[PDB]
Amino acid sequence: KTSGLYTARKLRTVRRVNRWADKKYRKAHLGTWLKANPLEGACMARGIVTQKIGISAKQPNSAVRKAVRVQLTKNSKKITAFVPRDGSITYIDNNDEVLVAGFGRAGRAVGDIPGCRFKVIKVAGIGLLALFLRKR
Amino acid sequence: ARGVRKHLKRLNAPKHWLLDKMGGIWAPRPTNGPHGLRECIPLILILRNRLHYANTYAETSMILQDKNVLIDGKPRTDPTFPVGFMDVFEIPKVHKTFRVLYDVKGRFTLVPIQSNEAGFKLCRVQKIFLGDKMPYLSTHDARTIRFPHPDIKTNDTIKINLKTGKIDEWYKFDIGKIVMVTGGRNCGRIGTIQAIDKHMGSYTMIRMKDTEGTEFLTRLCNVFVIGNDSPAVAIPTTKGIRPDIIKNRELRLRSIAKR
Amino acid sequence: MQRSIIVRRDYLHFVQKYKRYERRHKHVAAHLSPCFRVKEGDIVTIGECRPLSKTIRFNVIKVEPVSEARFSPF
Amino acid sequence: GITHDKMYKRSKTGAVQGKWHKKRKYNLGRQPANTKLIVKISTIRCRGGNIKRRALRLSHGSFAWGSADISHKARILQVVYNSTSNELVRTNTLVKGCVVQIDSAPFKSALSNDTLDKEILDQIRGDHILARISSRPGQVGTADGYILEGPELLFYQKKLAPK
Amino acid sequence: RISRHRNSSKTYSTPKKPFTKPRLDAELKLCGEYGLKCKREIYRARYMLAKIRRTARNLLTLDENDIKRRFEGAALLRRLHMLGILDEEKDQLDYVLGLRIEDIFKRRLQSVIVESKLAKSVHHARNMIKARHISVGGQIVNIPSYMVRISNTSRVAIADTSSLAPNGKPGRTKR
RNA sequence: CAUCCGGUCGAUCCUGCCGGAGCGCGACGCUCUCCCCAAGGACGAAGCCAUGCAUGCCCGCUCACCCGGGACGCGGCGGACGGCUCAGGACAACGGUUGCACCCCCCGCGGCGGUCCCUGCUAGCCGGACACCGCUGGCAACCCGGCGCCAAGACGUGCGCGCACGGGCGCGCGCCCCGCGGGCGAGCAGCGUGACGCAGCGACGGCCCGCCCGGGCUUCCGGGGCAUCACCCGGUCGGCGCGGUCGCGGCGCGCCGAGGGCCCGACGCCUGGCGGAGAAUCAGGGUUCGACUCCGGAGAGCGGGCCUGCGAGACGGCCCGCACAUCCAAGGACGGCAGCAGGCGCGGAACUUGCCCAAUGCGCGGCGCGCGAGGCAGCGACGGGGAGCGCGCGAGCGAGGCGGGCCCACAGCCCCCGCCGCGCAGCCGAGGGCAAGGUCUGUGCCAGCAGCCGCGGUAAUUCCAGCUCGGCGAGCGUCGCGCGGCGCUGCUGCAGUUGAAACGCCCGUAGUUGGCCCCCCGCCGCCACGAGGAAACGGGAGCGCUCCAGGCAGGCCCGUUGGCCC
RNA sequence: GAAGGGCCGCGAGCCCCCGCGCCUGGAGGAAGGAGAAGUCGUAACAAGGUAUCCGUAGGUGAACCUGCGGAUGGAUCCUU
Repeated sequence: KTSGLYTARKLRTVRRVNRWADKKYRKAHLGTWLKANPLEGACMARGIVTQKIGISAKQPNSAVRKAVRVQLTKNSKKITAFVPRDGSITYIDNNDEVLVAGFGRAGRAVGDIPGCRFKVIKVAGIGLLALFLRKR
Repeated sequence: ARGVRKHLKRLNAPKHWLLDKMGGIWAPRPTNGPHGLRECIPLILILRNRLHYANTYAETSMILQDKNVLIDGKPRTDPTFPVGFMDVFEIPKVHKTFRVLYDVKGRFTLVPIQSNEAGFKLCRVQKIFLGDKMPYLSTHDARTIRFPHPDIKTNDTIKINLKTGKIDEWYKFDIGKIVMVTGGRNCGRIGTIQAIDKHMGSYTMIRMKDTEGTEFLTRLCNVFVIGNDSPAVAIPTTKGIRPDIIKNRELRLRSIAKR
Repeated sequence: MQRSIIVRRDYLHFVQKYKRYERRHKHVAAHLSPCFRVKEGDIVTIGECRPLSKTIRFNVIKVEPVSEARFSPF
Repeated sequence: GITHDKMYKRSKTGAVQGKWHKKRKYNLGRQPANTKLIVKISTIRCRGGNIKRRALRLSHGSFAWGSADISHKARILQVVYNSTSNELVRTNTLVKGCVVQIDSAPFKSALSNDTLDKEILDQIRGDHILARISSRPGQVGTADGYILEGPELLFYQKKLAPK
Repeated sequence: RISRHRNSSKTYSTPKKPFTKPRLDAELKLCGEYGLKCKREIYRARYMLAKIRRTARNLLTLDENDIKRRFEGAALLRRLHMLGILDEEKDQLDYVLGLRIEDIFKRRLQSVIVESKLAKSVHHARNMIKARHISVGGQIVNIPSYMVRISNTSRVAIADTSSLAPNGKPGRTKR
């Protein structure tokens, strides 16, 4: 490493250039992710579900995980979001407003749902969890 | 900002004033006058908040508009009037006479005086100006005096009679003068000068020895001659000896037990 | 320039995180009156003055000539 | 909208500066009042409300001869040698440092006087005593000057020389 | 608004690891012994002790009689001695280390009323303070965790209007 | 305020990430027994705005109504501060530190106050006249026309010490310098004497100088990324003379040179860039955020230009172009919520079209009005704080309810009373990490679960129920972000034989780094301690707001406090 | 001394022309990644049945094959 009393500039430059090498820093501070994310820095976003589809489970699990093809209103970007809980796809109908929020992996995919980056939270302005518990 | 700032926020007010964080978003702006905002206290603080004569501002205005207030022999009818170092605050209906001196905590404490003690205000020469073809001198309270004795030089002491608006006595600023400090870390402290260092260029630094033994160094302007070989004014009880932090705790702890 | 010189100022700036300094330089435009004689590489003293040009706010007071021919903090 | 702000200018390196504020009234400039010389003093309200006098057309001024200590009002006959623009000489504009021919008649009496030099006494007969204006008429509202004396005269005679 | 000017602060610190069972069991003992409704009350006193002991750690490193050591040591030991968290015999910065959540809990006043026999159980004592039946210097306190002081220990007593020849009617007797 | 643990294997030891575990700050779900405090349309929409309201006050002068109060008017002062937002701007703003012998300033406060001639003046004291108004009016509206009456502390004049007196203009030190001032570290000021000009202001005389505060510039240092930007600039860099300005300066203009800046990264480009004090997290060294509370900057749909001013290139001023509007009687007129409410658009998201100047300050007024500054309520699980859902075998509460006090600008709220008296839990989980079922059904790689490893293919510790039980608790779960974890950014403190990574070699300029060597100082850097520098905040002294989050209170009192540190 | 008129100054807007930064519609081409699995071989791993591999050149449905120079990370630490 550089070891001079007058080598502060070189050390600052190295950190600046080397810092972007870590993948998480590049995702967080490059700004490419902020443009790309269907939810642009938002915790979640509203959308209309064009198609109710089921995504086959990746191995070794076997299941038709239920998903919705939703067009987010803020960016007009269509996306796939998992409808969580047992048999709760029934509440979702196509042409219905929904709110889609992340799967907790920060844009990554969780478990055996291939290429699913988000989960529906509220359908027709009512939380999905409440409907499955029959609260509403 | 397009002009002068009439308002003043409570947080943006001097610390020697001692405002309370709450109670208002505003603190009184001292109207321009004898003393500068940084080094003056408005009368409203000395009337409704320290002697507590009035409850509110509206009350303070009535007892100020009535000619009862007396600063430096003048009737003074405005609440935010600036008051400053060695300014006699006389209240006649209450028959109490005081002069506004600094205190060893660095704030300004009203120092009670007699009728003989009142009537003279000590002043400091800042500059000698030759405008209008006559010699004039400069005092902190903005007092301007024509034709000074040529012996008076600079940073010297004046004592206005306050009856004819003329100087009564003059103390020459040199090593050996009891002096009180009107600004800085060392403030409200009476001690006598040990050295005055010129530092050709700017900022003359004078070092001064307190009675007990504390030696403290501050700027020339921060000094204010109070007398020659004698205080020449009532010294606040503490005579600016200045407490150590532990002695200050013990003063508070002894006081609490007595109450 | 005409009766004017640029004085190179060399100083060390301390970056806090790395316990190290950086050699750093600033160039000051000064007025060299015809009385003193200045050749490049010579120490000069520059004193502040009323702005005398867009860039010249300093006037040379003294010249300490050096030998016929590094980073020197003055 | 004439301004004396430095924001509009480039940096010492030639880099375009970015504009942070809109034009300020304190940073203002005024259209130059080139003072014509006839062959009116306008009042303008400045900052602080101070009124500076701007001479637009001014016929005569208090010129002076220092070595002989005689100073009289004289008429400004004509303007020669501007030193900045030849255009100003032929438009007879009045600026400081502007050589001018004052009428010799107020100073005519000194012709009898002697020992106050010899070259300056020759000018007294002609009606053309050379004189540089000493006051900015745009700012001070007056065109008071001083007769050229000694080497300055010789330089300004050589400049004015018929060539 | 000068409401913005008012400072507010969290008074407790949570555990770094949520499910350390040895600690979770040890805490349950404190809650049952001291009648504390929630673990937050256990954490608030842990925070108070932490700061108090962090200050005495810093103070102990400072050289003895270091002016600030003298000034800040007194205000620590003396304010703890008044509170009674420390018994007054020790009176030196070395023994502030060694205090426990129980020492703070001991002065809570829920404990002080049980200690002097006024209240049979901590659970009864909490119920008593919330019905305005306990007093310190004849102050009707509604606060179970009053944090009573050494001098005010003697004054703690049944309230003037609750049990000793008072109205003694509103409530069960009135029916 | 020095901590790890689950996951590649058949096992193992690593590298290395993935995932947890903590703490904030906001959204969402479900749920909130009461009180105290408190954030609240910032988040690539500085998008657009209906309506209401946010700057008045004053009496110098007073021959409509009413009395001593005057309305209307004219006049004065203020409306440049405040409130709001963060668009623009990257040697700029902004911070710390200098200067103005290069400067402008209202008020207030303290000084000082002589005002030329000469004609004509009235100096117990001058005009003529405007608005309101009386009349007579057009115009859809907006807007205002004439004719007369008639006041000011308004307007214009104006006598007044030829030591009269504004600006500016001459001549007024040097003998190598520095060693006194009216003064200065500094040749600065003032004056004399020439000449110019008649500047003030005088009809209830006051210019002027000072100090203050608030500027304007200014010195040094600090002041984002990107080299897939390496050369750049052309009033650009200097000189000189003028002009302009409050002044300084390429600030402008001629003229005259050819500079000036840069691998110590210039210039270009870009930003979901206001900066600081600070905020989050937190052994240490750091990382991240700097909307917003105070300070400094900037702006009022977007550009320009001005006027009034002591101060504004002002937008609750004006004018113009642009962009989008509004009303029309068709000719015209008239906008400007990044004030406080309220709507619309947008978004995951963010309150009442309340009440009031009583406080706190500011404006005007000396005996009180005005203020969407503010204060007060309303809404409010941003949050922070303190109590509940029993105790004990007997008593009781507080949540309420209802009157009274008290409080409050007015209510109410808290609190104090009498009088009755109605306690009530959620949200995630029980294979491991990670605390808590080897329970019983349903279902059979389905449905679903599961951050991660993994569960479910007929005896499922993982799903769906019931049952118990854990964890936190009036909150809990979820999603996004920052910090810690993370020594996975490494200055401290990483790694490069094989895990990812020594350039194929050699010369080489900047850059960085340099053997030993002189005891004594000159300049460095260095280090120690000084002054001098806003509070808030943070740390901290004292103080029982019932405790508490707090707040600077309080008690017959250090000069009772409100220290001190940063 | 009003309306006006001229010359300059400051300077909006428009109109061309130019540079820059962004953001997008594309017939058609060409990738890459994921689903559970299809079709064709079997290239690599055991000397994987031609030891692999590297640089470079050419040729083929496809893995790949072949020349030329390396390397051992090879199947050889070994033989006048």
